[PDB]
Amino acid sequence: GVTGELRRRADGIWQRILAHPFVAELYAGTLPMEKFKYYLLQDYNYLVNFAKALSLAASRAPSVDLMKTALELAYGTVTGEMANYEALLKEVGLSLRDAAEAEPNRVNVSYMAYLKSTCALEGFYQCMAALLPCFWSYAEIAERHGGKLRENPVHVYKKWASVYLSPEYRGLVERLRAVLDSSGLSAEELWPYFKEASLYELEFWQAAYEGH
Amino acid sequence: GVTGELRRRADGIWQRILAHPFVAELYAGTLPMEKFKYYLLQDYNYLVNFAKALSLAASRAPSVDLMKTALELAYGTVTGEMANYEALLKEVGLSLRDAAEAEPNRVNVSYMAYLKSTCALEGFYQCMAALLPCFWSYAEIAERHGGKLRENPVHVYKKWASVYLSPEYRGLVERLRAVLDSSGLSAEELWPYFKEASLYELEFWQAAYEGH
Amino acid sequence: HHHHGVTGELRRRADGIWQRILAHPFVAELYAGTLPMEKFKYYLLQDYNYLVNFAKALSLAASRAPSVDLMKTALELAYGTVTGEMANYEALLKEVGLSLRDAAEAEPNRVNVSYMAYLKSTCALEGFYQCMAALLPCFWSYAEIAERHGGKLRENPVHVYKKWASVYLSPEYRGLVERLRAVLDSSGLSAEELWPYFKEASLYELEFWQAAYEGH
Amino acid sequence: GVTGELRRRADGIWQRILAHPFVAELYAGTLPMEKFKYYLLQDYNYLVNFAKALSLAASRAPSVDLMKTALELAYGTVTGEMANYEALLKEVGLSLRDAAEAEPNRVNVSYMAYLKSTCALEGFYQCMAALLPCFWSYAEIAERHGGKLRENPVHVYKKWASVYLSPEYRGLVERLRAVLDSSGLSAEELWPYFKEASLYELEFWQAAYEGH
Repeated sequence: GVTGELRRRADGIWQRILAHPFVAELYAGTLPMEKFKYYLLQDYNYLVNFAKALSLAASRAPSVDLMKTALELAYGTVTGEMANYEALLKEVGLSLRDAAEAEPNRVNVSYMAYLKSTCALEGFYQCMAALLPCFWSYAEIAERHGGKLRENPVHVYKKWASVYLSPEYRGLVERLRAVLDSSGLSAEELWPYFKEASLYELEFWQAAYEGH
Repeated sequence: GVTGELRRRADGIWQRILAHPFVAELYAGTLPMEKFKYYLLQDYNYLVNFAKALSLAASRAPSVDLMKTALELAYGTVTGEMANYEALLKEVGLSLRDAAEAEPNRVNVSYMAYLKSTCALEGFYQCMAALLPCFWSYAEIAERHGGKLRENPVHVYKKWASVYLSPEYRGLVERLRAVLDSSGLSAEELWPYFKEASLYELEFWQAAYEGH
Repeated sequence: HHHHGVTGELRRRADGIWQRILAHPFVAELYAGTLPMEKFKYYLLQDYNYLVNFAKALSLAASRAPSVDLMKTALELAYGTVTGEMANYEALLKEVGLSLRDAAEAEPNRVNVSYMAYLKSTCALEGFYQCMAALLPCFWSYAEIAERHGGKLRENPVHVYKKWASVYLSPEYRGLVERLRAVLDSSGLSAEELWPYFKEASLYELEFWQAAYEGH
Repeated sequence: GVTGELRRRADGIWQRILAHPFVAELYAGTLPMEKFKYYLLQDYNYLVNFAKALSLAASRAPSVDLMKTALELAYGTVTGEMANYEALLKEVGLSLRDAAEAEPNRVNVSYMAYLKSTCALEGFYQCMAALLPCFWSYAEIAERHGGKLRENPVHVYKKWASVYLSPEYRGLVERLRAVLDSSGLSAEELWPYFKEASLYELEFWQAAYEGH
């Protein structure tokens, strides 16, 4: 399971993600609302460009199926996940306009740039390995801090996490992993793109915690 | 009404499409099944690259909304048209394997090449005007020869046409026109792409009629 | 520097198409000096669009070469196409009484547009060695056309037709084809995997000639 | 024209570049050689990927003459520059092999990601706006600190700086400014690319000065 190896080598960085202040405070309920709003504003850009990345990926899939895979997921992002992002802005008192006018921070610009760049120039499975840390990490975060939600008194925060605990989102991650494993490529010639995304995620959280 | 102008200038071509032997025979019921099978083989792979084309388009839309459209106009081709076709193959006695192994003819390769090329290097709205004749022309064909379906004794043929008579497909063609009509650009600065696509549409039908 | 392997297989499988190219009247008549000047003039006008888009194709190829040396190679071919080859192209036009402006304004025919579309599409979305398989027929076929009809130039009375053909006979041009052969031959990709790209371009080459011979 | 506006709006970030210690110390001859050596190692990745960016730009130039400019620049980066870079590495006891094996830092990867992404998906004049800060800033860095080279005792440091002082290098900048100024596009709608690049340049100097 090549995907498993990618995860093992990444552990060092991932373990620092899973134990990150922002994530811990969010699930517990201690995260200040201003940190959570700032993070929500930054997520618009994350989300749009991630849709683009998946489109680029889908545009050059070896098979039809693998295209459908990336295209439905690309579609899921600007309608499915999007509507959920809007309901979370409203709860907090923000809008799509605010988010659209929200200025992306450094890690945001760089990470999105990295994904798009990668999905426009590299091999499909290689662009998939770059997109894996996003879906998977959020899953495992929910798996580790999912228990703290019971005591969490902020409704918005509990509604945010719920997605990642859902068997529809987990089921999503199960398929993406299954794809990279079924390709027929060595894990060492796939890590560079998995690693960089992992480190970026770890840099993403930190920027929302600092608020810069 | 820019889209309307594009259609007017194109009339010379389109009129030759709408009155094409392949199309007329199909709706009437006179089309030989071997011509229809050949045409079905060339199409499932035409629709695959059409999906890719729309993904490429989606990947670089000026706004988020326009990304949604192109991506829904994309995924919508995957659900609506592609699913119909996978059923059409079974009824006729062919498979997706046969189709996947089916060798694309000259017009097919060129027309697909033209769309992908266009959607990878040109402006969004300009790629959209290249993609319009595909959706629209099939609608207007159904509008002209829709009536002959009643007397058509070939079930597979009636099932093929049905999609293009549907208000879900008509609605799909409206969005594109709205995109192009609300864009800002002129018909003159949008026609060369609309003309090229329309010209390939006539040539693709003819390639279908002859078997090469 | 040199070849042996996959590129030869592609040539063998493409022999059917390629033999139809090598024996094509346009080419036969050009080297012989029989070709009507109007047809040559048409061909030169259609060359602008071919040349320019081929440069784009090479630029997309360069943008995703597996190595830096392979990038350098792709990049140097692109630059050349718009510098040295343009130089020769503009020079051919002047001799025939045409200008670059004429070429720029010339309306590319269907084969031209479709073929450039295929090369650009292929090079913007496929792998590097697969983009090279699409770009090889162009370089190599011209070399083999020259090798075949080269002897006829001795009796060819049309200077411009000889000047044009000279490039493809030169040791520099033949050497270039061999470097591209080397690049693909060292790729380690199979022929069966690479064929579709070599094929389609080979077919466009046959049609690009025929389109020039017909006048559209 | 428009390029001058971009420069004025970017003056805040650009003045922080122009006064940056690394640069100050380099032209002065104060810069520790280890820092210079680090910077040279990081340049390989800068140089290679900037060539890719210029190739992507070329692939979609609105005119043929603009295509020639991108290509010659791209070819220049990989022919003339490279020769000079290798010659600069040899004087410092380093080799191209060393550079190739050097691990690009975060700013480096993120910056090259941004240019490649921008150049593989955005408009041509927008790509040029992303690539302009690189050329122009080095010209203005040299214009600022050029006087200090007279007393600078480190040969390699002077050899490096000479390029940016040369009339050929300035003429190139003027041509690139020309290309933009005459594009008919707005400074306001061309700034978000010229801005981010300017910020990455500032982050590139500072990373080299810190060695990490």
